[PDB]
Amino acid sequence: ARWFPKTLPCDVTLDVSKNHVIVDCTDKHLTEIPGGIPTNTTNLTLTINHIPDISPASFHRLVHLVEIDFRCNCVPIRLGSKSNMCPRRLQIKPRSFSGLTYLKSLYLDGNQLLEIPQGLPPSLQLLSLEANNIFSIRKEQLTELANIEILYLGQNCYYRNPCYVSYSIEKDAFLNLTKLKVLSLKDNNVTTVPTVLPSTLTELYLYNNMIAEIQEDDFNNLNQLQILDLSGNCPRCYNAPFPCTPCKNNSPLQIPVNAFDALTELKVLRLHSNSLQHVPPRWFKNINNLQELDLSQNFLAKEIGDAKFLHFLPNLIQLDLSFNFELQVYRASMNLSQAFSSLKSLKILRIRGYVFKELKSFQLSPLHNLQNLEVLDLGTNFIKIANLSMFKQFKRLKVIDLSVNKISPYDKYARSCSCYKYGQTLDLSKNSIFFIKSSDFQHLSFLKCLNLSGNLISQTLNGSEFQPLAELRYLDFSNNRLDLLHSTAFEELRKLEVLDISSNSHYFQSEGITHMLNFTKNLKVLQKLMMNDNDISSSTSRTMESESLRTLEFRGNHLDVLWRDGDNRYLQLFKNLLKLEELDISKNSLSFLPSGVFDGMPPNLKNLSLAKNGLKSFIWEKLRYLKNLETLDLSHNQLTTVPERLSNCSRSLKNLILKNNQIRSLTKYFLQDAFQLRYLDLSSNKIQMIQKTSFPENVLNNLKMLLLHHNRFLCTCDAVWFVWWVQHTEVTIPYLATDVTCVGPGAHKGQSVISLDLYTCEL
Amino acid sequence: ARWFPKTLPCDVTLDVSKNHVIVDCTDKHLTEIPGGIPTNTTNLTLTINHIPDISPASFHRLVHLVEIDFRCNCVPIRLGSKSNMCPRRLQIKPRSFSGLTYLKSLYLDGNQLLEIPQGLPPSLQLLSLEANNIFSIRKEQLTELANIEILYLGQNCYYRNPCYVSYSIEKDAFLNLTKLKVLSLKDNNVTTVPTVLPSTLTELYLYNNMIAEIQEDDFNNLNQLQILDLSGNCPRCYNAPFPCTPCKNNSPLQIPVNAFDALTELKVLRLHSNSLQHVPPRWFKNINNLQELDLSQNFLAKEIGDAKFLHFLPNLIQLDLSFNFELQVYRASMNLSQAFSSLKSLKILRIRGYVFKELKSFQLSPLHNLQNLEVLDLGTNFIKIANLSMFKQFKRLKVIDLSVNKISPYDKYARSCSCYKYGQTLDLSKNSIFFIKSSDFQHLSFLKCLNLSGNLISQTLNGSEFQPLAELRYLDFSNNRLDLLHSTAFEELRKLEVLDISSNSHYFQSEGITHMLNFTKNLKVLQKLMMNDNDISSSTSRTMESESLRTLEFRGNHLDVLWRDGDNRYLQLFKNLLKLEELDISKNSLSFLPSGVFDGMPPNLKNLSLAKNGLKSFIWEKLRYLKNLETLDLSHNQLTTVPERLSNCSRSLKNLILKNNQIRSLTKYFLQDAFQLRYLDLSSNKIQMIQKTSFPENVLNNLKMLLLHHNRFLCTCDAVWFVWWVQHTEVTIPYLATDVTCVGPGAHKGQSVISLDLYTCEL
Ligand SMILES: CCOc1nc(C)c2nc(-c3cncc(F)c3)n(Cc3ccc(CN4C[C@@H]5C[C@H]4CN5C)cc3)c2n1
Ligand SMILES: CCOc1nc(C)c2nc(-c3cncc(F)c3)n(Cc3ccc(CN4C[C@@H]5C[C@H]4CN5C)cc3)c2n1
Repeated sequence: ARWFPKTLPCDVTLDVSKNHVIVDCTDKHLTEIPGGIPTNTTNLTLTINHIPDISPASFHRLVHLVEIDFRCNCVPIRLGSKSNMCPRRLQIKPRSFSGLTYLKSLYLDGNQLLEIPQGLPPSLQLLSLEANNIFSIRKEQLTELANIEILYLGQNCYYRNPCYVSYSIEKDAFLNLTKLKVLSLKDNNVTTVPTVLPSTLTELYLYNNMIAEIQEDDFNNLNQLQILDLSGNCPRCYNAPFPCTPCKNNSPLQIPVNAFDALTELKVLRLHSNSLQHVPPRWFKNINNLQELDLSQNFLAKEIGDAKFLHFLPNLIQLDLSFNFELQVYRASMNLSQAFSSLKSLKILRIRGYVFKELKSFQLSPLHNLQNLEVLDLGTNFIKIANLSMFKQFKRLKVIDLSVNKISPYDKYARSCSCYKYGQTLDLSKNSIFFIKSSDFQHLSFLKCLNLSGNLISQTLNGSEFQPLAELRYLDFSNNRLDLLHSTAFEELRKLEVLDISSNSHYFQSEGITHMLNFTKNLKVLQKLMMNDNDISSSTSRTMESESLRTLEFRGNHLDVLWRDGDNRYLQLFKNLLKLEELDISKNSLSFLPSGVFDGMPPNLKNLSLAKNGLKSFIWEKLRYLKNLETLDLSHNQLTTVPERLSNCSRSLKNLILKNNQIRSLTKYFLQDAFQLRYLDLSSNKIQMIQKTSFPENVLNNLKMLLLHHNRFLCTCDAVWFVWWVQHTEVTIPYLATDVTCVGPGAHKGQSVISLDLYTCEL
Repeated sequence: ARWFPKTLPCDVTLDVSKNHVIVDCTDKHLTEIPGGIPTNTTNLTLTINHIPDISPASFHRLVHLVEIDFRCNCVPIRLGSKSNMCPRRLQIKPRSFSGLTYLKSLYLDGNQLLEIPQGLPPSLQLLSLEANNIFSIRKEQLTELANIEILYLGQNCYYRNPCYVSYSIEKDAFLNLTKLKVLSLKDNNVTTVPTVLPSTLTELYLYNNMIAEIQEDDFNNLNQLQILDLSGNCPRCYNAPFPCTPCKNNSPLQIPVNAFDALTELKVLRLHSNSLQHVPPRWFKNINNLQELDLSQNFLAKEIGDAKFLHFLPNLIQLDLSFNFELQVYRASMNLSQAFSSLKSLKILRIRGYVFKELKSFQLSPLHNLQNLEVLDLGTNFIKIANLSMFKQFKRLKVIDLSVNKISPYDKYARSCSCYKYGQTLDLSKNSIFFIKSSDFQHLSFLKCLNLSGNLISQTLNGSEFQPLAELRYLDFSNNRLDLLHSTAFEELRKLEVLDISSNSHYFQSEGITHMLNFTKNLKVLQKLMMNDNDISSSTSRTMESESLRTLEFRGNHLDVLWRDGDNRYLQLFKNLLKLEELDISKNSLSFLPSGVFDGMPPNLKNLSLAKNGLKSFIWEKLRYLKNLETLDLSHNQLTTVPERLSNCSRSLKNLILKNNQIRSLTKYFLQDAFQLRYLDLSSNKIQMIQKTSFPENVLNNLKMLLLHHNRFLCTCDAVWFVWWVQHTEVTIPYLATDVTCVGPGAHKGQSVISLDLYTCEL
């Protein structure tokens, strides 16, 4: 099979057309760059680790490197897991990167470097220096980066990682980086925008700084700029869960009217959390092509009423206007201006946090003609009165989000080291609807999904509540109180395809009342039924029935009492679900499967899930009754023994998952003749030795994956074939270097199974 | 000390004036009535157990018995813990009670008896037969009870314990029990009221039966009747979490107008859950003195608007009218009749579940002159708009309960086997108040308590919100989101004495923002501060200060980080609370107390609580710094060793609590010279042997209590003095017969320490 046992503890990828060889040691706790790295590599990854420093010998022989990823090898005080200390920062020797003529990108984020490393090659196009302790930028240290294109100098001075002085940037330190395109100076205690900036900028991220004023000659040359993030300078700090220093006298970021003049190619402009009170239309005079405009967390609740500046944004695609309420004001209505009708190309419109009382009909009348409008977000407004029949006018929409309301009948780019596919959606999750009348959902026939999760509705549905929802294809009814007393529940939902009644545990917990679990017979096109976490322990109906159900999730219920000893009533509880192909009876406290349930399983079953149950002994010779099973999932159980011969058990099994089980050693003919299998998982067990007789490469040659890590191989010389095969076969076994370790004997504890070579075995 | 080692495994009580001797074997798993019971006993208790049967030899010699309690020795199928089976029911021999000439009361509940036991003495005045399988009553088996006074025949046929036939009662089976006073026929599948009943009845409990009609000659002779419970016959069954069978055609219990005619001494009348739609004033024509009237769970929402029948109840004290809503009706207002003003003596008025929308001013105008009215319950109504200033008219009240609303800016006698003390209360718990304005609480100066728990208010209080609450003495602010950024929070609450800001964990969890924990300095009369479960891990303020605080509950926070290693900042966090006398720093993840915190404790501290922390080693020689401690509480910790000499440690300790600790044996001079101690608790430990040298009776003679059960005494002959003292001293040691057992050696496993006599020790 192989004569090249490669002990390199990091993965390798080969895309010979891309001419790329990617060797990634991510989260591998190495104390040094290993030897034997191929000279063929292009991308190298050395993130969270314990590497002490760099040296010219680090990348000595590697000329074909285009990418080095050295992120966060000594995390700052508050920015990383403080179970892993470095004794001090990283140190980079002189001429530590010059020998990399083909280098193009380099990530040194989170490494407590105090100044920018020098000697980098001129071919470098990217450079990430975030979460470091560089709080001073001078021209002479940027002399070497005259060809750079991406420069991430963020998170160098802020509350998670402080430096106690404002960012200093000397005059025109960035000017002669003529190829510079992206510059992210976020979270750097910067006090002024660093003029003069290169004219070839396309993205400038100055957000979360202490910039209080903008000068008129500040964005004066950037005419190829497309993104401008000025978010969080002079923030809105009330009730902020993070340390934030507002401006003086509660002032908004002072931007002159003629500041966005030279910006003509501007496409994104984020002014989130600027304590803004007005937004002049003169800002948007020259920016013709603005697409996205963030204006959250300001004091614009009075501007949203006027909002003159929207007549200048005819190409606007997004408009975030969330969280602009005035403290201690609970408005009776939303006051959107008539200037919202000039947003011809608008698609998304989030106005959460406008806190107000009643959503009436004609308050959204400006939006009655935005033909491209799709999302209409109105969560977290504490609305109380809202006639849902007023959305017979927003039919062409795609989401009508009305979550956390009360209706009744910092750094989101911090790279630390559903219903919508079905059509129109009405999200009424987490409102205060305590019962369902059919007349409420009148005029909402077009609805293809309805989320009612979290309303805590206590109701015995008798098949009349959702009558006008004629086209409904998805219904989320989780986290409610459903009384399944009638089998005619959900009967008028004729086109329904998904039904979620999970976490409706209240009445299913009760003992003695009826639970008509055959309510699915009348649902002709239902494809998926989620009813997990319902504590279903009893059922008046002896069977479930549906000629179309294909998925059933039944996890977090009580099937041990339904399948109690001597109780043959609910043995064929699923047998009549004919098209069913994926059962998820997991976390059902099942301590043993009563012999006979497998004869009462649907015929076309394909993907079974028995995870986290408590299975003390799951018989296998009954698998033959499932002549279509492919994805048996028994992870996180308490089995002890494996089948005698997986050939004799199932003739179609291909996805066994015995993760986190209690197995101590497999059989002598385990995978004997069982060719059809294509995936297996014995991770996190107590298995000790695995011989050859049960693992013929006749079978192994086709296994796409196989996991045996975190278990208890005692790696003595009883396992010579184990050694030779595990470090000389090409069966994929992930983490073959770090987590599948050896328990013994003694001096060979903590050994790798790939680092195994017992020479004195046949001496 | 003693020469009478009494091995009786049940407690004894002696009230020589009452001439009572009470021996109670409650929950003692005895398989037979033990021998040696004193002939002096009066009351005997033999509840939940495994007694097989009775016999004339059971109470052979006991003539002075007045009470036998034989409850639930074989619980029904669903009515008891099904970890304890009887093989079959109890059996009572003939003449099993006749020899008890002085017997007066006998409780045979839950014993699966099929008919009433015969031969009982004529002196019997009480008889409890609930949860049995007697579903037939005949006169000849009641011939013997001609002097009984209390007869509890309840729970003999219902859903928890069925019998599959209606209760049969032959004609006049009860008539010639001339002394009968209380008769409870509840939960018996009774179909008709059992005429003819003895004329000396004062309490008739017929509730939770299948009685559909009342006849006019049914309560025809009972003129000394005072309580009449007809609740749950023809129930209101919608969304009922228990199996209930409604009547036919959804009819109310059919009571004729002239049915409560002979009832003249009626004082309580419960008609809860009768599906009633009208309540005629002719029912209440003759019952002049009705005090309490239950009418919950009916269909009276239209009668509450008319409620003519209230003109006939001028002595009514209580009126429950809860849960009378009509399904799928959300009323705009509450419609109380003007006939609520005729309830001159009314005190309590619960109208929960009237589900309606807005509580306006003049809707409670009938109640504006009920001078004795104290409680006014309006929870669970889903009210949305309610000006709290309209309660400047209900000042004379005592509770104004407005919980689970949405305001913004079966068998409750099933005997199975706060703010109000402070004055006026406004309960606004679990409403939808998301911020506090001072103008909301205007006109509520009279309020002596305010519950705002569960409103999830996110607010930075700067000392102006509760301005009109001038007299407030209690404030519950638990389960909210409090931002302790200012020390002037709660500053205008001048008379405040209790403050609950527990479970306000949101902003205290955040790291980096200020937490002014010295906000208590400005609170001059504050006596108690509860701030548990706040996850307080940091504090901008180095101390807490109050010249009046006497209780402080600080449990479920993070003091391990406040008292971190080398961090001497928050060592004196409490030292300035001068009058403090009870600290509750428990469940604070404290793994060790940094030496020096005891020097920073308040001087007058009296009752300290370090339970469920994680203490690995709690030093004792530092207790001397607390020269007023009396109630050290170290339960549920992980200590190992006890102090060398509790005399040298504290000179005022009297309530040590080391429950559930990890102790393996005390010292040789543990309580040496430590006379002042009066209570001790070493239950649930791993202690093995306790010698005499450390336990002198010079000290033991005064100990009011001492607990050492559920620990690991290996009861070999190394402990001769342990044996003699533990079964020959009169130091109280509870459960000295059942749970303080012996681990060895071998044949002496599971032994009692009172059943210990190793004769061959000094042979
Ligand atoms: C004196 C106080 O007067 C007052 N007045 C009015 C009208 C309020 N409305 C709310 C409210 C509550 N929850 C959701 C809401 F949208 C609003 N609060 C409380 C509040 C205020 C600010 C933040 C700050 N958060 C960080 C942000 C922005 C916001 C949510 N994002 C995470 C959280 C909570 C209000 N407080
Ligand atoms: C087609 C349904 O139409 C409808 N119409 C209206 C106006 C309702 N109001 C509520 C409601 C919800 N929660 C609290 C409430 F006071 C009312 N429900 C739901 C409901 C109804 C009955 C019960 C039965 N419970 C046993 C009892 C009595 C009640 C509480 N006690 C434990 C629980 C829940 C409503 N359902």
